[PDB]
Formats: sequence, C-alpha cells, structure tokens
Amino acid sequence: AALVVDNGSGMCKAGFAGDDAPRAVFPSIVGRPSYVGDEAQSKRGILTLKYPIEHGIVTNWDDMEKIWHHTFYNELRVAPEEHPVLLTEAPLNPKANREKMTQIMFETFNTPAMYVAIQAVLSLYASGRTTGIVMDSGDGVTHTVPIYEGYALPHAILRLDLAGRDLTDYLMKILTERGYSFTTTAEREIVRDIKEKLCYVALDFEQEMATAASSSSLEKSYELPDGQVITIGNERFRCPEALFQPSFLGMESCGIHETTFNSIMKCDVDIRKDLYANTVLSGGTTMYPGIADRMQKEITALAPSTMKIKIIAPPERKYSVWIGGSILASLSTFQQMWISKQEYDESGPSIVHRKCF
Amino acid sequence: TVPQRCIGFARRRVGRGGRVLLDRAHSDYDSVFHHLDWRHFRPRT
Amino acid sequence: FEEWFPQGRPPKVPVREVCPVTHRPALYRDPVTDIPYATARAFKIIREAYKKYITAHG
Amino acid sequence: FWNLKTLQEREARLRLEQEEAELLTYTREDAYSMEYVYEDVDGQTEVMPLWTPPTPPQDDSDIYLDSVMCLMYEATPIPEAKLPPVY
Amino acid sequence: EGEVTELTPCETENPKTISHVIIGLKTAKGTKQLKLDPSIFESLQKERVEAGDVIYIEANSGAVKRQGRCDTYATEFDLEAEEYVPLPKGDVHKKKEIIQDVTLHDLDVANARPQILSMMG
Amino acid sequence: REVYALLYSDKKDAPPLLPSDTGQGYRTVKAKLGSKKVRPWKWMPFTNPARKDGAMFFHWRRAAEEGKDYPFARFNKTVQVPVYSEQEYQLYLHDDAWTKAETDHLFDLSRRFDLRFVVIHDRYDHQQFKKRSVEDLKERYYHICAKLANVRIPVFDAGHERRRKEQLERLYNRTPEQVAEEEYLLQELR
Amino acid sequence: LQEAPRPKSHWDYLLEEMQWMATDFAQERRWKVAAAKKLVRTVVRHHEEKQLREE
Amino acid sequence: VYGGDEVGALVFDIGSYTVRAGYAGEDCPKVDFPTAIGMVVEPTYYIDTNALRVPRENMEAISPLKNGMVEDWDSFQAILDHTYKMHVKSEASLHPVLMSEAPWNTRAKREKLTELMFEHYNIPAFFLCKTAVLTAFANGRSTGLILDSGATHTTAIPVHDGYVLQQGIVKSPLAGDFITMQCRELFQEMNIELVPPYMIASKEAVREGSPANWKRKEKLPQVTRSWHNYMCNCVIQDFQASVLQVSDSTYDEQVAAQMPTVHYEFPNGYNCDFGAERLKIPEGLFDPSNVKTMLGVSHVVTTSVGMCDIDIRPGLYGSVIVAGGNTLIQSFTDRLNRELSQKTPPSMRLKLIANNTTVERRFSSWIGGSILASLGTFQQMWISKQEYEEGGKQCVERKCP
Ligand SMILES: Nc1ncnc2c1ncn2[C@@H]1O[C@H](COP(=O)(O)OP(=O)(O)OP(O)(O)=S)[C@@H](O)[C@H]1O
Ligand SMILES: Nc1ncnc2c1ncn2[C@@H]1O[C@H](COP(=O)(O)OP(=O)(O)OP(O)(O)=S)[C@@H](O)[C@H]1O
Ligand SMILES: [Mg+2]
Ligand SMILES: [Mg+2]
Repeated sequence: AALVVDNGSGMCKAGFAGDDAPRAVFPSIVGRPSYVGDEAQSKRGILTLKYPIEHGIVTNWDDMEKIWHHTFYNELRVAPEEHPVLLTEAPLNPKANREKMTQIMFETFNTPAMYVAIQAVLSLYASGRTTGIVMDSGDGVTHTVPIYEGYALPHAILRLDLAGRDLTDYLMKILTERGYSFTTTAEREIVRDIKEKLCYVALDFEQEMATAASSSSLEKSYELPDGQVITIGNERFRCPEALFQPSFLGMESCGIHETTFNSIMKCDVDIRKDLYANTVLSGGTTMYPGIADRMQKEITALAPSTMKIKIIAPPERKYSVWIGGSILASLSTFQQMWISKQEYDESGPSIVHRKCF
Repeated sequence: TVPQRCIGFARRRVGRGGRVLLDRAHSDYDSVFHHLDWRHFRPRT
Repeated sequence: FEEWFPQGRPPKVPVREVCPVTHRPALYRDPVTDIPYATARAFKIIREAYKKYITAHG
Repeated sequence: FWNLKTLQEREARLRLEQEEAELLTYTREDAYSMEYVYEDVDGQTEVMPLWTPPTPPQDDSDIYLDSVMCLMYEATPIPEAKLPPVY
Repeated sequence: EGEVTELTPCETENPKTISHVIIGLKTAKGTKQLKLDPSIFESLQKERVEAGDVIYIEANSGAVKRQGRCDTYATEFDLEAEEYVPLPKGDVHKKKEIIQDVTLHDLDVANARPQILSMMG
Repeated sequence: REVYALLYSDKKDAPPLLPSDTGQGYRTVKAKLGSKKVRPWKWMPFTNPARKDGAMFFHWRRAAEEGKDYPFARFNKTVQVPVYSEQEYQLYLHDDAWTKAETDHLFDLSRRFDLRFVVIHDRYDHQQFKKRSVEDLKERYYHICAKLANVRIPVFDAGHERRRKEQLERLYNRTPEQVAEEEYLLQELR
Repeated sequence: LQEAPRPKSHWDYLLEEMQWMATDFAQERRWKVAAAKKLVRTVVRHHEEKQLREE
Repeated sequence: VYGGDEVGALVFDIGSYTVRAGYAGEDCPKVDFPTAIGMVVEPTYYIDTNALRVPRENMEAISPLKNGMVEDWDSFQAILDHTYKMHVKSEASLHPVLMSEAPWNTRAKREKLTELMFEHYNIPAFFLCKTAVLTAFANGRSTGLILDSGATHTTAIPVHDGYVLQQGIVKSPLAGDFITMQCRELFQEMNIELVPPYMIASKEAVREGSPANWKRKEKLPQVTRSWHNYMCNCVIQDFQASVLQVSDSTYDEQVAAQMPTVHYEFPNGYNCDFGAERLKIPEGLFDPSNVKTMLGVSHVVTTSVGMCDIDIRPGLYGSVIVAGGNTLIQSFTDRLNRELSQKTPPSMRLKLIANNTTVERRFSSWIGGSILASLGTFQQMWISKQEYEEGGKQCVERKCP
C-alpha cells in the first residue's frame, strides 16, 4: 500500500492510502538534549524543542529527515523502501525545498516511488469538487488557494501569517487580562485546550459583545489541570474574531474573508462564480463553531448580490488534506504519476518538477 | 506497443530531463485513427 | 443469486520477480529460502549465503 | 420507459467518461528501448526524427543559415548552368 | 472476444430479477461493455468464466466460449499449459471471413461415414 | 498527410505522453524497483571554461560527475573577425570616406553581434559617426577582410544589394490599387 | 548576393536551445493542466460511485 | 549537449501594474503583487495586497516606475526586499537574478540598477534582458514583432535574432490607464458614485437603476486622495475586465445597439446594463480619432515594421506576438488580426501567435526569462560579481545587449 504523509507546521498526519482517517497524528517537533513527537513534549525539561516547518516551509532539513524517519519506523512501523510515499507541500513552496524532498526520499529512505501534491488540491479532493477555493488555516499560516479544474492558480494564491498559534497567544493574553495565569511556557498547552473546547465564532461581534457584557448567560467554565476552575465569557469569541479582525493582534492586514475575496478577484471573471459557489474551509484553525455562517455572511457582504455564496465546511475538515491525499493515492489513474527510482536516477531531484504539479 | 493502438499524429521530442516525449497533434479524423490497425511509424527493437 | 453471480474482484497483476544474484527475469524459486533465482550459480550463491546467515542468526 | 431512460442516462455517463482525456503516459520501452521505423512500398525504411537539444560542433561543418532570409529566397545557390553570364 | 473485466448483473423490478448481464471485455486496442441478454448467465457459469478469462461470444447464437486465463496473470512459477492464452489484439468486436475449399468427393466421404460405433470403426 | 508546428499545433491538441514506470501498477514493477538503488546526486559548483572570469555556478549532478568539464562550453566559438594594427590600417586600409575610429567601432560591433549586420546597423552609433547604410557597413567590412587576406572568396557587390533593397522597398510601398493591378495582370496574362 | 559562409556561433546554439526549451515549457504546461483535470474528475467519480453504492 | 541547466536563478519582471517574480524553470510566476505600494511619511511601506487594501491614516499610494522605468529607488528597494523576504524566502546573495527591462531603458538607469543589485543585494550573478526578447523567447521565436499593451504603453518592438531593433520601437500612450480614465468619464456621465468596497459596512440588493442601499463603515480613518483613487482604479479595472469588449470591426452605433447588454454590479450594490458604451470605450485603442496625433494599435504595428530592414519585415509580419494585460479585452486579438490582415502587404505572410490566455499574455516576459535562465548555453552570459569588481561601469553595458 501507499503511504500518505501530510507534513504540517504544527502536527504531522501519516497513514495508508484508502483509509478513512490517518493512522497516526503527532506534533511536528524534534527534541535534542534526538526525540521526535509526543516523546519530545514529554521531556520539555531536558530537550531543546524546535519546529522545522515554519509557515509550511522546511527550515532545517536534518530535523525534517528525522521527523520522516520517526514517522516511518515508529508511527506507521513500515519500511519506506517497500511503500510508495505521497508527500504534501504548502503552496508557493520554494523549488529547492521540493527538490530536497525528492532527494531525501530517494537517497536516504530509498523509497520505491514518490509524489508531491499541494495541500489545497488535496483538500479539494476531499471536498469532491472540481473547481473551488480552499481557505486552509493551520498552525502557522493561512492560505487562500483558488483551483480551477484541479489546477491551482499560483498567481492568485494569497497568504496570511495569522494562524492558530497566534490565536493561542492572543487567548493567553486575554486570559491574562481577565487575571488568570498562563504566561509560562507549558501553560500555553492549557490555553490551546480551552481554545479548542470553548471558543466559538460570533455571527455579529458587536451584538455578542453587548449581550455578553449585559448578560452572564454566555459565560462558560473550564477546569485547569491543577483543580482550579475558571469562568471565561465574552472572551469565548474575542479570540476567533482575530481571524476576521487581525488588528486585534496588531497585524495590519486583511481578514480571512477579505483575503478569500481578494484571491477570488485575482482570478478570471468567468471562473469566479464556481469559486464563490465552492468555498472550502480546511485545517484545524477553521474548526471553530459558526465559522461557516460568519464566512458566508462576510463573503456575501463582499460578493455581488447576484452571486451565490456557498461555504463548504465538512465535519472532517481538520484532516481534509490527508483524506484527499489518501483518495488520490488510491486512484487507478494516479498510479502512472509516481516518480520511480529509475526516473530519479536518470533525471535527478529536478524530476519532481517534470512530473508533479 | 501499449496500448497496441495508433495514437494518431505524434512527434518524438527530447524533454528537459532526458525524457523522450511524444507530442501529439489534434486532427478531425482522430477517431478513425483510433479505429485504425501515408507515413505511419511503428516501434521496433 | 450471489452463488450464480459472484462479484469477483479482478485478479492482481503478478510481481515480475527478478533474480537477486544476476538481475535476470526469475525462472525459479528456492524451496528453502523462498527466494527466486535464474541460474545454478545463483542457486549455489544463495544457498551459501543462507547457510552463513543461519549460522550468524543462530 | 424506465429502461430507455436508464440506458440514455448510461450513454450520457459513458460519453462524460470518454470526453475526458484517454492517455497521459506511455511505457519506458516505447520511450527509449524501441526505435520507430516506417517501411514504404519499395522496402525503403525511414526512422522517425527525434527533436534533440543542439549537438556540440565537431568542426566548422555546422554552417549557419539565416531563417529570415529563407522567407524571401531559397536556401541553395543558383547553379552556374542557369546563371546569366558576366555582365 | 476479450479478457473479462466485469460480470455485474443489472437488477430491476419485475413488471431478484435481472434484465441484463453486463460484460466488460478488454483487448490490446481497448475496452467495450456489452449489454447481453440475461439468459447468457447459464453459459457463463457453464464455461466457468471469471474475471481475467479470455472469452469469445458469437453474435448469432449468443453462446460464450472460454479460451483460458489471460497470460498477464501467468507466472513462471505455476505450471499450466492449455489454460493460458495471450491477450487478443485488435478491436474487441471482430468480423471474420472463413473461406474453405472442398470437393464434392470430400462432401461425399464426409456424409458417407461421419467421424461406441466410432470406437469399433 | 502530416502536421507541422513549433510549440504546439492547436489549442485542442492532446497532451504529450510522458514516460513513466508503474503505469501498469506498482505491484508488478515492485521487484525491479526493489532490486536496485539510485545513484547519489549533488548540488555542486561547476567551472564553465567558456567564461573568462572563473565564476562558479551550481548544478544538480551525480557525485561521479563532479569536476567534469562543462559540456555546454563546447558551443562557445565566435565568428572569425580579423584584427589589424594601427600600422596595417595606415599602410593598407585608409579610406577618405571612413574614419579609423569609425571603422574600429564597426568592427567592435561586428565582433559583438556575430556579423548580423541588421543588428550592427541598429546598434551603430549614427549620432557620433556619420550615418551609414547596412550596405555601407557590409562594404567596409568585406573590403577590409578581403584586403587583409590578400595582404597576409565571394566578393561583396554593394551596388547589387542596394538595387535589391531599393526594388524590394518599391514593391512594398505600392498602394492597394497598384497590387490589385499586378495580381489582375498575373491572372489575366495566364 | 550570397553572404560569405560562416559556421554557427554561440548565440545561434543559444537560440536553438531556447526554441527547444520553449517547446518543452509549453508542452509541460499543457500536460499538467490536462493531468490535473483528469485526476479531479476521477476523484469526483469516486465520490459519485461511493454515494450510489452506499445508497 | 544535453537539456538546459538549472542553476537556481530568480526571474524578476517588475512592471507598472504587478511585480511578477518566481524561480527559473517554472512555467508561471509564483507571485504577482501590485506594483503600487503604500507610503507613510515618517517611511513605512505597505507593499502587497493584504496590506494595501486596509485603510490607514496618512498613507499615500505611489509607484516606483515612471514611463516604464524606475524613478524612486527607495520604493524599488522596498519592493525587492518584500519580494525576497515574504515570497522568495531566500537570501539574495544565494541565487542569481535575471530581471527584465523596458525596450527603451537608459544606460544610466541600467548602470544604477546593476549597482543596486550588486552592492546592496550582493547577488552572485546578474543579467538584464529586454521584455520584448523574453516575450519572443516565451513563444520559442527568435525574431518577430512584439506588441505589448500593458497599463502604461502600447508598444511595438521588433526583435531580430534575439535582439531588439531599438530604432523600430514605436510607443503610444493608449493603454490600460487610458481605458481606466475612459471608464471614469463614462461613470461620471452616468452619475454613478464610485464607492470603493472598503467603505461599505453592508449592502442590500436593489433593482437596476435603483439608488444604492448601503451602510457606511464606522470609525473609518481619514485616507489620502491617492489611496482612494487607487481603490477606485481597482474597481474600474474590475469593470474593464468584466464588461468591456472590442468590436469585431469598426464601431457602429446600430450594430452595437443590436447586440445584447451585459449586467455589472458595483460594490455598493448598484447595478446597470451598460448597452453599447461598453464597445465605444475600447475603440480608442484602434481609432483614437473619435475620442473626445495618436496612432492606433494596428498603425503602431504597421509603423514599427516600416522602420526595419525590408530583409527582416517578412519575418516581423510573419511573427506577431501580442502581450500585456490590456490585450485581454474581449475580441481585442480578433479585431487586431483583422485590421492587420487588411493592412498587411499581400506579398508577405501575416500570422499572430495564437497564445491568448491570462498567463500567456500577462506573464510572457517572465516565462521568457525563465526559459532563458534555464538554458545551459546561457550560463556564459551571466554578469558575475568578480566581473562587477572590474567592469562595474564598463562591462554591464557590454555584457547585456
Ligand atoms: N476544535 C478545534 N477548533 C479550533 N481550532 C482547533 C481545533 N482543534 C485544533 N485546533 C487548532 O488547529 C490547528 C491544528 O493544526 P493543523 O491544522 O494540522 O495545522 P498544520 O497543518 O500542522 O500547519 P500547516 O499550516 O497546515 S503547515 C492548531 O493550531 C490547533 O490548536
Ligand atoms: N483580464 C483582463 N482583461 C482586461 N484588462 C486586463 C485584464 N488583466 C489585466 N488587465 C489590464 O491590463 C493592465 C495591466 O497589464 P500589464 O501588462 O500586466 O501591466 P504591466 O506589464 O505590469 O505594466 P506595464 O504597463 O507593461 S510597464 C491594467 O490596465 C489592467 O486593468
Ligand atoms: Mg496543514
Ligand atoms: Mg509590461
């Protein structure tokens, strides 16, 4: 069987082709006194924790090699030389990094066959639509990738540096403003948990602000690991609002809805209708409740009234990229697309540009 | 050879990586050339 | 009905095995080590390797 | 009528499946191992031309040709037989 | 003629009831699906046709004849002879012309003594 | 019957067929791919001996190919253009119609643009030196080359080329009535 | 009038290689577009088949 | 000898509308952000789309380029730095850079650009090729008449053997900016208040011709007139792309009135049917004599070729290449081809190269740059830093023709 590996800035998703869900999901981090994954986070006190993938781009290739080695040997417990490996890359990744992926897979892991797919087109595969725009928001970066008939349009791609890690830091600040203690480096994981459990997106931010200031019925309580319980309210939606109002963080940029509208407008006039009809949200940072309706109302405000807006947010959109990778690797037509060992030997690491798109 | 079918009008061109590519030209009679079993090239050892 | 109309999945294309000694199209497979080979010299080399490996392993 | 409808819907689906591209890739054997030949009615054989990158020059036999000049004049010097005598 | 790729029956409501049996046949040229009369189900099981078998079906009688596993599934390790045949070349559907030369004496001899009575003869 | 095109023949052209293994499935080609291992490739600096400076650019090449002579350097050879001393000009090449610095500019341009006299004419410094026709540049260049060869071959005919261009210009500038007239003659004289 | 003959210069070989590379670019772009269309329509058929099979 | 060598070079094509950049060997620029940048007088620069589209107090909208040539080197450095850091994400000293330049770029400007690239960005190698040659190279043609109509100029540039015949360059001011001004005048005549989308808090659906029912954004800061004009220009250019169409022949009022209307919706919800005026506006590119001595695009073409050697005119007419964003107006290519076929001498074959798509029209220069940078035979042409040590003034003009 083929191996589908989605390497993300925050957590790596790995598994076998055709499966419904990834077999293993673990944080993408290397710890040196080399320990990778939840073993590294278990040993924060003795290891120097570094993330190799920043905004979807590989920085330290040795750390990435170690992450892939840990994946293949400990996570899936398979031999890389036996299985084809389908990797994912972030959009607008440098050419040299895509070459390095190819070289590492063929020369260090001796994989039989390899392919590199763009993460947005895999999210679109999981959506099951030919033409659409993907708003994938992960840990460190948010992209808006318009795709026409399965071919990504690199020129219309727009990138936003706001993502779930900055939202974790903003909820940490807001909790400190409420007077709770979270500033130390481990308690950041508790802010992450309360963000994943209690946060929600307001349909109308000023109405929710006024109601939560006027009434306490919107407040909810969360139990800290040490037994203390805190009540958070109004704060439950101020954090996700930073996606739509990045000025909360001090970043002078457009919101995710505005970025999506600008990326759509960068495309041809005729294909814009299909993009509006298929606005696909993927990534963990899009898992907040009500984000589909808020995005619908914002895009409807921006888009022409004669244009039909339809946000697609399946319940499984946190893994949409890997589900799409798995669907692609299980296809009969895809089998001709594998870079073979012989092709690499005869054409070099630049073969990835000749075959993969 | 695979498939044993006339692919119609083609030309052999070397690609960037040394990969030999068959460029293909559209013709109105392409379906007839598909049913087919003029200068008509065939591969041989 | 399912007896008369079994929905049989199409058979998998076989692995075109190759001899690990000379890299020729495989003609045989050794009963003991279950490794294909293509010539008598390959068989002798494979059996010598197998005895050495079984000695090293135990 | 239900069968007629379902067969027309089937033919529509088959047409959709066939309008999509048929071939994208051919075998390595066809690509490199086998040369392409054509034999005419007289038994003469022609090899299919391969458009390769430019070959390095061994000597000065690679004479330059002006591709724009060949749009107005033909590429061969006029034979002396049909050339008018010296004025 | 072609290698069998599918044998899916087409269920229906009777005005399990089947109205067709779909056979997919593959040759070197391409692939074709046929919408055969359901009664051909008897001949398919009589010939023990399965996926990966080369078969041929004549237009007139509609009876199927099986002529072996496609050689693409033969390994060098398994031993059988009569049960493998190369994948057919040409289009899946074929029109064959057979021309035979005979004499009236040949017909005379054939009809005079056709070839347990045969054992003694 | 055949088709010709450069890049591609029409927008409706079918895509090229690329070579690849595993098109018939990975499983059947599993043993062949597993029997071998790839050769190592390197991102390596290379010397280009066509360059005179010695700058090193980088390649993807196999390890064994490191340090090998750059193959594209074999293309590097310039159009043969003679070089003359100040003395040789003073002895042989002097012309009252041409300045020495003007001829040196012409020959420098010729060495720059590989005797593409249309490009030399475009790049010719008509502001500083006298205005020259392309026939004048060809005349001066081929005259000097012939004289130097004789001192140390199809000769140029400036008048014939001038007449040829003048005739082509006259044939080009004529009005649509004056080409309708000629085509009506060409069709009626048959 | 025939120009004096000369062999090809470096720039002539550059323009030949340029023409070959431009052809390769155009054909590769056409291939990538068509392959993407093929794969996506195959995925859409895979979902349509799944829906019709599970119904 | 073999396929072209990729040396990891970068290709920059900084035009007046968008900065097109990417890695050599790719078939499309990986980034194209608007050339216009935001400036705050302290200066703070907001460069890409994510930053430009949000209101800011006392932020002006400026462009580093003037008449196809860079004038403000500070803004040029800002754009280059942003491109590197955000999109390229690689050090400038690590990758060779090939940049395009205008057909008419001055020698002093080329020297200044080379000095900037070597002293400031410390690049290992450099090359400067003309946009017209790269456009020809994108099409595999070594010779031909490039016709470029961007936002600043409509220019015919004859290329022969990969060299721009500078004497034959003919330039006209009629371009995308002229069309934007024409659309502005049309909107003014129809009393349509151009409300940029940034001012609209909410809008409601209204019928055609009905007054716009929109709510203004609150707490909006004061904005400079330049930024407001830039946003209005953005919406006008969306209108240009969506509505305008070139007539298949010389514009006629009756035929224009017969043909069906096209419906457009403005950001504030206002919508209208634009009738026949949508055809009148692009007619100025072909027949400027009717606009309230400029030469039409077909006359720019036929004039430019007439200034070249008649040995090369057959090739120039035999390879006409259309490039630039303003050429994407509907039926522009068809009208141009018709007019050129009507005006061309019968004795010479005329052929417009058929590539008519957004990528092939707008990014053609970048594609040609990538093709050129990927050639193994081109690796001789680079200007090295060691060469810049000696010929920092001498060789830069001589190494890049
Ligand atoms: N239920 C949830 N609601 C909202 N956010 C969530 C939820 N669960 C997880 N997250 C956040 O979403 C992110 C999940 O990481 P991913 O989506 O995999 O990003 P990544 O793929 O690792 O990085 P990139 O940007 O894709 S390279 C983290 O920032 C989580 O904190
Ligand atoms: N699809 C389109 N339809 C119509 N006009 C378009 C289209 N796309 C872009 N334009 C216009 O084309 C112009 C920009 O064309 P470009 O050639 O890209 O400009 P540029 O090359 O970046 O700068 P210059 O003027 O060439 S120096 C603007 O006026 C746009 O409004
Ligand atoms: Mg991700
Ligand atoms: Mg331009």
